[PDB]
Amino acid sequence: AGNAARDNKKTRIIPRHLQLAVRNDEELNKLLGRVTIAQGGVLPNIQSVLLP
Amino acid sequence: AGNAARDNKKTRIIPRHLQLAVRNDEELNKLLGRVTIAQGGVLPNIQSVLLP
Amino acid sequence: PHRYRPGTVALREIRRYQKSTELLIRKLPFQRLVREIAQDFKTDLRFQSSAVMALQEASEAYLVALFEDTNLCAIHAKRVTIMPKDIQLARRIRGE
Amino acid sequence: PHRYRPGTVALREIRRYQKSTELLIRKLPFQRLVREIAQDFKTDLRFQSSAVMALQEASEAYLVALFEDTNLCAIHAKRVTIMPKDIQLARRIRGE
Amino acid sequence: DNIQGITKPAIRRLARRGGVKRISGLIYEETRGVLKVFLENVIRDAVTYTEHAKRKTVTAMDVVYALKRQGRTLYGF
DNA sequence: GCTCTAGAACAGGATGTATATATCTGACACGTGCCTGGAGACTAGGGAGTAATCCCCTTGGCGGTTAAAACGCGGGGGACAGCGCGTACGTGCGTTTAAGCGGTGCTAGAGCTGTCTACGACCAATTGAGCGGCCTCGGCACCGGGATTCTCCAGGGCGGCCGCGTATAGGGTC
DNA sequence: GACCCTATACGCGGCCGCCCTGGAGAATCCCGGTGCCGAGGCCGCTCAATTGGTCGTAGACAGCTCTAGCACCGCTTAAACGCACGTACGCGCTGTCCCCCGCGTTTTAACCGCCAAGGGGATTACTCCCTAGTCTCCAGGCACGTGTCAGATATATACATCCTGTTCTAGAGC
Repeated sequence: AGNAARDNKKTRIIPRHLQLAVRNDEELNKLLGRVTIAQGGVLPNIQSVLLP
Repeated sequence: AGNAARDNKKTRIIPRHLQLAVRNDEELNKLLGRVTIAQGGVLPNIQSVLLP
Repeated sequence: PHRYRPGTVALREIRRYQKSTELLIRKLPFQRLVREIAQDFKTDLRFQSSAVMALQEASEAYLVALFEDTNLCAIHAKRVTIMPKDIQLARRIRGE
Repeated sequence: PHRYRPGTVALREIRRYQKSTELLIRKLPFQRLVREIAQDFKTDLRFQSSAVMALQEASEAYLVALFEDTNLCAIHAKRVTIMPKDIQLARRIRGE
Repeated sequence: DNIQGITKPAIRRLARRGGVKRISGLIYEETRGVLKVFLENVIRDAVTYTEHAKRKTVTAMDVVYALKRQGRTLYGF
């Protein structure tokens, strides 16, 4: 989460940062797969066929 | 399961009859959705587009 | 009448709503719908604000995940527009 | 010689393998695969026959359900064949 | 070599039980791979269960608990 | 008007699933021989119920303001298929081939038996920081200003297809 | 047998759709400036733990033993894997008219600010009836024996569908 905040430059850990940290690590992704994180959103992933 | 065995022209309950009884009725299938029955198989259903 | 392409603003909104974590369904209609659904179970039932909040967060997360699954079904079917058959397929795959 | 159209033998196989609950996967190759997988975690590891049976039943039911979801995705994509992308989509929706 | 020990007609029969009319030729390897992944997960869970009990043979019983803890409970054992 | 090609539907033969015994090993379940486990009944004190505030907090009522949803509107996008195709499985085979099953050990191992040492909530008692509350402070929310770039119109380079010039082999003629 | 005319394919020039490039409106990121409310730090203070010995014990443990899984012995018949012909289709392109998206406008209800206010979650004083534990045992319950009838494997024969053969009638040709 601190690394994700560093990529975002905020000095405070946000639930978005925690969600990004959880869903970015693969092991944490399979461990916390059926788990909802409030005020976290999702990763900004776009398919290649959707992009022009 | 005994009803399914009656439709199977036999009077002894064997686990395929139990699986058919579980999957045929809605509430028991929903209760046992994540439940696997050994020696049970699946429902004998064919999709509409598969039939000629 | 400068007009953007029908599908560039879509991607821009996708990026905006994926980067931001602000909630999408307004709180009052969701609260009213929750009360309508719960009035068939318990007569004169009260909902605290945090309960409705948590229910809203869970509902938007479930809808968002289902929307990613239906979008993946759409691209899998060589398609861009999602259709209710995608939602039915996604529900039936997880057995809902 | 007599010739059968592509599909009626497939439908007959579907019917005859859905009425009966025989063991489709042979005992010896599945047992050998189980021993090969387990030998990387623990050396000199034994498997009783009923354990192999149970694991084979669970694997066969899981693969049958996965193939059902794969065929479901194929019909959703207006396709009769089942492709590895269909399995990937079914596993992704199922979170596997 | 036991990964290829399972047969293409076995996979065909498995798809027939799943109500599939026809099977593409390049899906056999993918089915073998996902079967290997599933068996690896279940066998890892069963190996941990067996090692916890100071046991050197994987009984059927901790296998069905390993499957049930994964949301794939097994009946009849 | 006479002769004759070709499409169309039952007629019988081939093959498939299915009923009917024929039978045969095979475990279902009663009988029995025990057998261990809660039923009956004190002992009683620990958790639940009742209340009893208690507050507290969520529902409703005055609006104000404004981000957003509903209203069609307009041009671009593209979802649902028909054709040719070729290409990758479906469906047959002869051949492997390796899987299904059974008798005889055999000791790895899982309990199993009776035996042996260490081990954790409590017998009673703090105590040292967890947490409620208050003081302080700082960093992203908010408001604009500005830069960078996203990206839709309305002009410049580039290669495939068609028409024409021309070399060349085949046929007509003396 | 040699000369001239003619059809055919190869090489070359021209054109147009395809593939790009700037101008500018606008979405998004960095920054100047402020703030205020949420986060970090401090004052009491109040609630769970651990050291000083504990004891019945959950676990641990050497000898044993008892049912059985792995290794390979010939195979035996369900089978699988290598190959050839063909008809089901996957998926690039196809025209288009219906379906979805993007600014404009209005309106429409959501978010917000403050307060009554009445039903509802929390815990303290006290009580109760219902629940853990223990003594004895008997009728419900677990494990071994065994008759046989439900089920499993199988041959033969009947009803049902696919198919190839054939007869008939309609329509083109002379």
